[PDB]
Amino acid sequence: NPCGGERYLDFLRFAVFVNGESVEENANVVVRLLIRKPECFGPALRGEG
Amino acid sequence: VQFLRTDDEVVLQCNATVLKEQLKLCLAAEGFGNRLCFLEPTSNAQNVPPDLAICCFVLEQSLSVRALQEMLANHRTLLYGHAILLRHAHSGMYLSCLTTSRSMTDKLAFDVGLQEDATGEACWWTTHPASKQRSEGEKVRVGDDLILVSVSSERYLHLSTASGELQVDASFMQTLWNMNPICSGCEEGYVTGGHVLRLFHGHMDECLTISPADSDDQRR
Amino acid sequence: ALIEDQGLVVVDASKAHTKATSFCFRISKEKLDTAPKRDVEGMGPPEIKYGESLCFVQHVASGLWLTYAKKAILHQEGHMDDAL
Repeated sequence: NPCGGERYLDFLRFAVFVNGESVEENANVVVRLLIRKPECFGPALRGEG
Repeated sequence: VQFLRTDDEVVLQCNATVLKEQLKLCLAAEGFGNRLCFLEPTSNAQNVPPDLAICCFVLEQSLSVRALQEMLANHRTLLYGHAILLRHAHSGMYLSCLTTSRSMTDKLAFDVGLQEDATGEACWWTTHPASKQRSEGEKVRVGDDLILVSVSSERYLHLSTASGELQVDASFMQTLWNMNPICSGCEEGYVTGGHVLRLFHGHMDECLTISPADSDDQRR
Repeated sequence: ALIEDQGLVVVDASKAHTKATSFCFRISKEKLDTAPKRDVEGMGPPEIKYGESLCFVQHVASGLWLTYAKKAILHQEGHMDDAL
């Protein structure tokens, strides 16, 4: 479902970036949460073909 | 004996399923001439004995995270959430996470091997409990299941079967490991299993041997 | 291990099934074996000392005893000296 995940991605983008600078804690948490569920990346970044 | 302790000989084990059959595998390595670790089957011990000589590891040290960090910035019982160091019994090297990666299906995976020096942070591993029945600071008991995390690469020990062969690596998928001790402090001057020794006949004037290498009896 | 054709030999780990390569230590030859003790979840008590405890070896599947005929052999009966 490509038209759905864009809203959650933009909410996360708002959560991570503030006033032109990044907040380290939120960025680290988001990256660590994302890497453990690879299916969030869509078919392109799948390792299995 | 119920609680694990340092300076004890222990074996790292795991369980898997193939063709509806359950297999128990032990982590092993050679050291001299080969650094990469692999898996030795142990389910069929009643017919084909396994090679336990290269599977034994020794718990060298256990420390807290803050103490380890401060030290790098320069018979205790072990707790959950502590960092431990393991030494190979035979080669004397230390288990560690390598920078090379032989994998082709996982891009973030790393290989695990042996290291000749205890220097660096790559040799330390942190332990975590399997479920909520155990506390963060609780003591570790025999028969439990643990999760191991590298303090340098921040990855779990993963069992890989993508290529059809059962392999070990470091990745972001967790797997349960059973820490089974095999030996502790024994009494001095008393014989124990798993040792190397000589058998003497009579007044030490004879011993039990086989033919030399070039003998025509096929050395049997 | 013990094989029917050749007798007492040494074989690779591939062919070494449990029956042929099972051996045990005993202190008396004539004494009849009792019920084996259950395996304990611990080190247990020490019994055999290095270089002081003379022992005999028996093949649990046949009960034969090792001796010298200097080639080593397995015999139904013992001999004058078989301690190690």
